[PDB]
Amino acid sequence: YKLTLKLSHVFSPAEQLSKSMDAVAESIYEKTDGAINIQTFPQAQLPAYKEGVEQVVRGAKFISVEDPSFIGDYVPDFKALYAPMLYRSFDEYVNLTQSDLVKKMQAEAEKQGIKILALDYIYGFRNLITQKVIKTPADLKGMKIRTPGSKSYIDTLTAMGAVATPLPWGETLSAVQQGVVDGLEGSEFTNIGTKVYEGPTKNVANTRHILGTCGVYISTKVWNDIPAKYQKIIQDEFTNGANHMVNLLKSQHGGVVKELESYGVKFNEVDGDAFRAALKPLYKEQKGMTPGIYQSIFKELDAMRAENLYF
Ligand SMILES: O=P(O)(OC[C@@H](O)CO)OC[C@@H](O)CO
Repeated sequence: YKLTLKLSHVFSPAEQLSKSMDAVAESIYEKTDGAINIQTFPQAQLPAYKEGVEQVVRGAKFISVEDPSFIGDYVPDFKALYAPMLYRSFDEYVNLTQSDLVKKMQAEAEKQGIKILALDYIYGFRNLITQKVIKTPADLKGMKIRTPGSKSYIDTLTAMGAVATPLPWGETLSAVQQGVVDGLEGSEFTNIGTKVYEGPTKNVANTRHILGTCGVYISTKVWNDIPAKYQKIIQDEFTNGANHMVNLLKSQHGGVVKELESYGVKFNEVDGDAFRAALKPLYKEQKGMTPGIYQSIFKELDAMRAENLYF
């Protein structure tokens, strides 16, 4: 048995997302004795964002690695999973992805032709990156902030008080340099990995408005033709790779902040409650969502927090 798969994502070689995909692909190749050959293609040189997910839906020999908002048009519950200001830590989100609730969402994705291998390639809390000290939604008035091109991001930055400007990453950094947008948003790992800090935007507001994470998607039609012994290896290696990425970035974050600070980046806290109030209206069911999905998510998060507090 032989299968070759093209894996596409938008990240740069210096970023851990890219390094993790390479490591997992190599591990799977080795552990399957060459039977499963996943080749990686960084920096959106192949179809990416929704175009990558489209290849998956259309049954290509393809793995798309994108945040869950990019499967939300096909499986609307994933819009709720990627809602803003839900998660307080990487661990909360990992825990939620292991819940029966999220397993049910994965089953919904399979019915739409999308096999989800992971949801928790976490690349960090996304923060505002601008030339200003932003503390409240009022501070964002008139500021054009680049976001990725999905409704989740557009709605989030709009509700936060900005002029959301949805653009692929490739159209972003020069746009920031030229003032076509006033800033952007992303994790400290994105900031350092793509050298956002070498540009004019060296103020980071710790809004943590979205927990940036990639899922890993493959067509059910392709998946179902893979012998079970190789399915298990592919699945185990993607799960292990996510765990490693999450633990690594958790470890690195303090150092990354210090290194960014050494390059002149200045971090500030925000009025969290003010941003939470601005965003609360976004927790509304959209067509195709499971009735009560937000309430179900909140119930899980509340329970894990309650148990943590107790112990
Ligand atoms: O802000 P984006 O377009 O986030 C997209 C990511 O969520 C994948 O779907 O890119 C993040 C960077 O780290 C890419 O180099």
